[PDB]
Amino acid sequence: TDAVLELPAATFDLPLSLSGGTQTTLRAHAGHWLVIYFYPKDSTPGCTTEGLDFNALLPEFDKAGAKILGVSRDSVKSHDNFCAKQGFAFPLVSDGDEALCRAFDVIKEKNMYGKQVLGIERSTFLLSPEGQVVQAWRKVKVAGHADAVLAALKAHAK
Ligand code: NA
Ligand code: NA
Repeated sequence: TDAVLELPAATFDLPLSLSGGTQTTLRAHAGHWLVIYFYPKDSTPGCTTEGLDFNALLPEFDKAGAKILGVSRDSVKSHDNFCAKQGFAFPLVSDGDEALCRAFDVIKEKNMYGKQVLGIERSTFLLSPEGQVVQAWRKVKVAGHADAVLAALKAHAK
């Protein structure tokens, strides 16, 4: 009833490779809020702006007990390099096989170049402490976005 998206049960048990070398799963985040933001490519202008915006708000997300995860299909090494250069203090998921992306339906198609072209669409989601996807943002406008996500989280957490 409060969910805006339904994920396959197996999604919650997928091993998610993180920057820094560990793995997590969505089920492992039970009991707290989780922000999951998908972005198309490490170390590009919009993706860097977005990451830095979430990073600046980390104390506010902490106040609410929430954790953040950024997601792209870049490698663990790429993610480590991106985190170190930018000073990110939250983890990035290396979704190399796009399993997490597909679960959240963020791989979108565009008819371009006389081809059917698939790519990550910038998207963010709020996962409740009980594992429900309760809010979504798709075709994300980076400017103002992290602020909007924080505000929505606060409104939901009540
Ligand atoms: Na970088
Ligand atoms: Na959660």
